Amino acid sequence: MAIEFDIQESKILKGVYIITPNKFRDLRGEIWTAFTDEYLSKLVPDGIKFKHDKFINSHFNVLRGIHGDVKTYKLVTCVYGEVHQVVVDCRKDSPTYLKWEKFIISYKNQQLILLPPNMGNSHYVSSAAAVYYYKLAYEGEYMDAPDQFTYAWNDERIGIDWPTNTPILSDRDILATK
Amino acid sequence: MAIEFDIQESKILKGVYIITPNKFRDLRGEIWTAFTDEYLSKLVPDGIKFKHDKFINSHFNVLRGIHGDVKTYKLVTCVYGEVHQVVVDCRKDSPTYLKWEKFIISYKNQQLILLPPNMGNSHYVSSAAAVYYYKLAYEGEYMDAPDQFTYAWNDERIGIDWPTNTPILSDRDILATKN
Ligand SMILES: Nc1nc2c(ncn2[C@@H]2O[C@H](COP(=O)(O)OP(=O)(O)O)[C@@H](O)[C@H]2O)c(=O)[nH]1
Ligand SMILES: Nc1nc2c(ncn2[C@@H]2O[C@H](COP(=O)(O)OP(=O)(O)O)[C@@H](O)[C@H]2O)c(=O)[nH]1
Ligand code: NA
Repeated sequence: MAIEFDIQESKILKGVYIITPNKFRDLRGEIWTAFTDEYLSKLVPDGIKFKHDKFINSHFNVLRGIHGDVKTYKLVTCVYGEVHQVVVDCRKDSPTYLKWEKFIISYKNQQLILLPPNMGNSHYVSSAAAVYYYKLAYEGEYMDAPDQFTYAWNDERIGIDWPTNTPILSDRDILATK
Repeated sequence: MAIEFDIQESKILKGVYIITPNKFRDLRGEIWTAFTDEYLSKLVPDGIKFKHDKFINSHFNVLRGIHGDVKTYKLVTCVYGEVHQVVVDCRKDSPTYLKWEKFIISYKNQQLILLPPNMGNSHYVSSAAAVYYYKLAYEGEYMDAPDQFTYAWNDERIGIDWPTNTPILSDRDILATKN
């Protein structure tokens, strides 16, 4: 069995890609490739490389977002449990500014979503716990919270269908709701 | 909170590094960085880039190994559950050829292990289930199972301390024990 990626662009959000890796399944579990440069480099303009891997461990009913920055391409997935992954178009000059798309990523939908910069990254944890993996590609220093923009998870102008009105939020994600 | 790494070289096997990231902890859980080019690329010779990310989900009692190849640098960890990660020195020219070191890796002990080429990689799943993450750095094409070596998980010459006599194995990891 060889390493394969099914790739298609979102039908809702221009420049968002849905990457589906194949998996080797046996008695022991599964092996899969989330990323090679060879297959997924072309999703990102010349010079810009994926150079940064993060794991985010969250409990049930946690919502992180909506976070973006001006320079970071993100490849996001859930490698344990289940997240309602939601991308918002936060490009103010996009014909789909503040449109959104949900990807419910779990054991039975192992997708990686590619966000270009100026997009809203968010996830809600619908499992008991979830491990969120994401690769970042940017030039220069990491955009930490102070260099990032924030929209409210429940911003009326976005209207994301979340499975709860009452998520567990950081102070940053609460401040965005005022 | 700045992204940070504690980097230490094994006391047992020259060229094996133990990487410990810091974690942001809050009401929601934890955020941590497993890898940046800026901090970890200097572990690998100039030229060779980490360019391949893999995930292995395994049941309790699964043992995968001992697998290596002549060109692949690996950065390995467990991002859910718990594994006995065992590194073996399989460099026939090293004075610790067939010496081994164990790391029991979990959220509570988040070590990433850097393996140079010609080293034996293995892990056993001690938890209900485990997600094993590993970055590969290599020149050119992936070394698949035909381009790999395999040492028997229980090879007498290594004598690894495993928490079981009867792990769940692949055909090739079973062959190793009889061949
Ligand atoms: N789809 C996919 N299959 C893989 C990958 N890596 C290995 N395989 C397949 O899984 C099978 C077992 O590979 P092996 O290297 O023996 O696995 P291990 O025993 O878990 O280290 C072989 O057919 C491989 O071709 C991967 O990243 N993606
Ligand atoms: N140690 C460490 N801290 C981080 C990392 N990423 C973010 N942080 C810190 O965690 C906190 C929350 O960051 P934020 O981007 O709002 O996280 P989010 O709400 O999960 O998207 C801030 O204090 C960051 O500095 C990391 O990779 N390692
Ligand atoms: Na034993």
